[PDB]
Amino acid sequence: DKKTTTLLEDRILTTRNGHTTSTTQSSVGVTYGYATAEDFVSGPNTSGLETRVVQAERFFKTHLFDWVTSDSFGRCHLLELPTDHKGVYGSLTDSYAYMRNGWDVEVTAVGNQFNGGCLLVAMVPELCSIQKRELYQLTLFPHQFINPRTNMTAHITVPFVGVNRYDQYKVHKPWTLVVMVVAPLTVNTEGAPQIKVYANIAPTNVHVAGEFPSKE
Amino acid sequence: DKKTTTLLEDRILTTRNGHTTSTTQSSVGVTYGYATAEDFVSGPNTSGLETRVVQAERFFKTHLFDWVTSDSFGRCHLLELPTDHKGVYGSLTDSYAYMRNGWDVEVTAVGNQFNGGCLLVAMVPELCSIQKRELYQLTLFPHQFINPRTNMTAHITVPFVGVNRYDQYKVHKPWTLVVMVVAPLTVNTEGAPQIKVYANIAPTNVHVAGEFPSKE
Amino acid sequence: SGNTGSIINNYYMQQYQNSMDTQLGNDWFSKLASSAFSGLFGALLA
Amino acid sequence: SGNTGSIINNYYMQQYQNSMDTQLGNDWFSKLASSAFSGLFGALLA
Amino acid sequence: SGNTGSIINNYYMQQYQNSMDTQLGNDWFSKLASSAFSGLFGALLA
Amino acid sequence: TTSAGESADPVTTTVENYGGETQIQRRQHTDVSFIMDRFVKVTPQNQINILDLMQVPSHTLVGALLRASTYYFSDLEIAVKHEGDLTWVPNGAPEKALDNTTNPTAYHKAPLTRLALPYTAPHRVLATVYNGECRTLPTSFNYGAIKATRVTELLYRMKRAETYCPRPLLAIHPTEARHKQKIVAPVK
Amino acid sequence: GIFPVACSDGYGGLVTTDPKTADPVYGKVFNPPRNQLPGRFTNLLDVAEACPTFLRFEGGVPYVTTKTDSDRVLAQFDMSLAAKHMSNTFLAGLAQYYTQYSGTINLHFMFTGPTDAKARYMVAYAPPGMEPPKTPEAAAHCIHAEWDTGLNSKFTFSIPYLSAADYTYTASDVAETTNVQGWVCLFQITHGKADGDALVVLASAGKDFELRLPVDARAE
Repeated sequence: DKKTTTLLEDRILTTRNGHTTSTTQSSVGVTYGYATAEDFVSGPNTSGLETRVVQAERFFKTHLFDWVTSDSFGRCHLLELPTDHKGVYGSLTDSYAYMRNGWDVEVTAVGNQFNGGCLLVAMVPELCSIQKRELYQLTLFPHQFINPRTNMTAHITVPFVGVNRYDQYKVHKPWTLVVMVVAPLTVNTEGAPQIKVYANIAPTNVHVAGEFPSKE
Repeated sequence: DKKTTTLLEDRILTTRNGHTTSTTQSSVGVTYGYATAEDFVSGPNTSGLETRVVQAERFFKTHLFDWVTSDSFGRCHLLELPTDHKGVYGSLTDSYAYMRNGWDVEVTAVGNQFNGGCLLVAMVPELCSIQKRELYQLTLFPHQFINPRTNMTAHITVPFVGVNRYDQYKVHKPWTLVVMVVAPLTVNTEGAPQIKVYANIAPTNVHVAGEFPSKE
Repeated sequence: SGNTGSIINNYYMQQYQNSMDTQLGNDWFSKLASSAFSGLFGALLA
Repeated sequence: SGNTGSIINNYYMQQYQNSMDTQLGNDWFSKLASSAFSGLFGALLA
Repeated sequence: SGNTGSIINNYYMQQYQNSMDTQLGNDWFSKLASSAFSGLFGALLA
Repeated sequence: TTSAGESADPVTTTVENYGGETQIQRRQHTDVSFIMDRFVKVTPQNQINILDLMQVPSHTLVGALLRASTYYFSDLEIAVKHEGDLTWVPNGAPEKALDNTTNPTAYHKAPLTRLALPYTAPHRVLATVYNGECRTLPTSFNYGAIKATRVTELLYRMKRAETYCPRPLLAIHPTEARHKQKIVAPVK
Repeated sequence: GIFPVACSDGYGGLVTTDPKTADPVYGKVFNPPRNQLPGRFTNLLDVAEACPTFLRFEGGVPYVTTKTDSDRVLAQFDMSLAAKHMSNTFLAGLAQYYTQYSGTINLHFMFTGPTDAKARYMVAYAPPGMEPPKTPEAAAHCIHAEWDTGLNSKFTFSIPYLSAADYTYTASDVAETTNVQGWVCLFQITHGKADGDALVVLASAGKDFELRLPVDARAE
């Protein structure tokens, strides 16, 4: 871990997105995928009419799946982004025709340090499905592992990507969060019996353009 | 703990009182209650006849109680101070009419790191009895917690207090050491079956005045 | 000091109005509250 | 200010006599009346 | 002097408030107490 | 922020942790000397009344806050409605002294008598609790005593109060989720 | 108009110890001169320090006499200004008008036997909390002084103020069975032909003796 008994030291990381914070005492750092900053947000396709909506840049949550001893190598859970959102970010998709944002992603798999096994968490662009042999190369994508003896949290941050500078999220999902079982979960005598996997995600640098009419 | 595997780092503290020492590898620091030094030891009530007796400033020991799984929140053990002492400090109480001293207190509750639950240890002035609702505010007094996942030792240091500058210990006890169960002891499969609680206490800045006749 | 609010001097000497304090030879809770940790214990992101 | 007319200082401190105002971080009708047009809009003869 | 404690001047002249003392042409017990022997009369050891 | 909870070191986080801004506070009303400096009524004995602040009922503002301290010091003012003349004697006086009027005696003047009295105990401070008999406080913990033909009302007021070593201060234990009461409000 | 004032309730009644003065009615009186009159005293404690007065022992006498027993106690009494032994002293006469005191009280012992009578005495102060010593051997462990007879007939000893509180009461409460301030114990170590000789005892205020809080407590 490179730090120092229980989950600790410079392994304590607090992330803040808007008026929401998340702290973990077993951080293994943050993986920045493909870039450490967004490319230009004001290009010719929006004619200077885009605006940033800071109120949407905050954490929202979802359950992913329950990791059990019967899952074997290659078992995956895929979550396309953006996903259903019932807060401010979600209302933006019904109010503007074009949008772009990156993602700050935290995935946790809380069991205890007596469990064994390993999960690979990755952010993959343009992914609807993947073949079994391709899973052996999932590390080509921005990723981090969750290995119970070391950590319970994975954190990946990625920018907006796409053939277009702004997107129409109702018809295209640029990113897919994938969690894959690398080595099966072991419980032994003292480990947690199963591990529920959850995601805490925040949209970043949210820009919108093209206001829609109301339904009224 | 703010330190670094097993009980360690700047969590190793050695306390010396006279020719007696006590070392713990899971210190959480020392709580100084109400002051970091004594107030004046030579006032008009002893007419310059008081003296310090350094030979009494050393650790003495007592068992407090055995913490078991059936104890519930609010279960307390009270120890009025001074208590019976069969060494030098105790003989001073039979030789001089007036005395004053503070206390350096160490309480240990040794189980293992697989036990759960929590004890609150506090030094409370002028305490004969306390009501159940008042226990929710025991933290108003100099205190420290003992939480098995973190530590086995609590250490509190307090000065002499009282309406009078010197006391008559045969009729008044200014301090009471209280240990209270905050969350019940859990044993699970690997914890110690019960935890015996012990106190290691040293009188500090011992002054006496008014020599008594002998019984002869 | 206290709940007193006259601007003019007391007609009686201090020696009569109150008992007089003496000294031999300090707000503990104010120091304790001021000493409180108000930071963040590990690394901060964003 | 108001309907008060004593020349001598109040015996009680201001802190007791009235509530104390605070500030964060202006007579609109006086400005509005002062801004009134009082001229003549066209040409004047004789 | 005495059991009196007003800070403000008496409204009446001294000539009226009290009788006036006169002089012709001294605390004996204070001198006597101050003169008391407080030592030790012979040799002191240890 | 996270911290080692076993230590008694205070931790005071602020809203800045998630982007807020801490405001200015004005705490004059919780200043000890100010809050204790007001009269509180006690039920009097007919003639002889020992001046003892522990007579202030524990649920009153003054009585509860006094009991939230272990040791205290203060001078005192009393306001008394009485018949006849009122005599006060200091701490340590024989009870018979209350019949001798050279001790401070206030002649009856309608509607009541108000007096400023100094602290007179032989101790550097007094205490609200004392672990001697392990209820009863030593006899020397008092501000003297008063006597009149009949005392019908007695109010105490602590002056220049000082408090040391805080003790529990309890609100009402409610039966429902919130203790609700009728608050003053413009009528119907 | 005129100056408005609030005549305040609770103020203005006559108080027997008030700190103000009455209005005068008969002025311009000049007194006969009295400067330099002898014997003035301005503080009662100056008199109490400078003029020791006699203690009172069994039989109504100001002295104890040499004993010829195995019993070496000449006198043992409560260190109290309300003690019978101190009851005829100026110190006790003054103390009854105050509720508290602090400081030193001095005892003086004057031998009056003939030139061929010799003796050695011991005074000890026994603090409260244990019964007072019955023998010089047990009393040796207390603060104490021993002295013998010779050219100088008087010995003076300071009883120290030792207490939990800064002041003690001058009066003694009906509930206090044993004296709260301890005891004064006077012993005869031995004597050489001093049978029947008298040791006269007096008391005076010490340098830091102090009385405070005037009180008028007598009914007669």
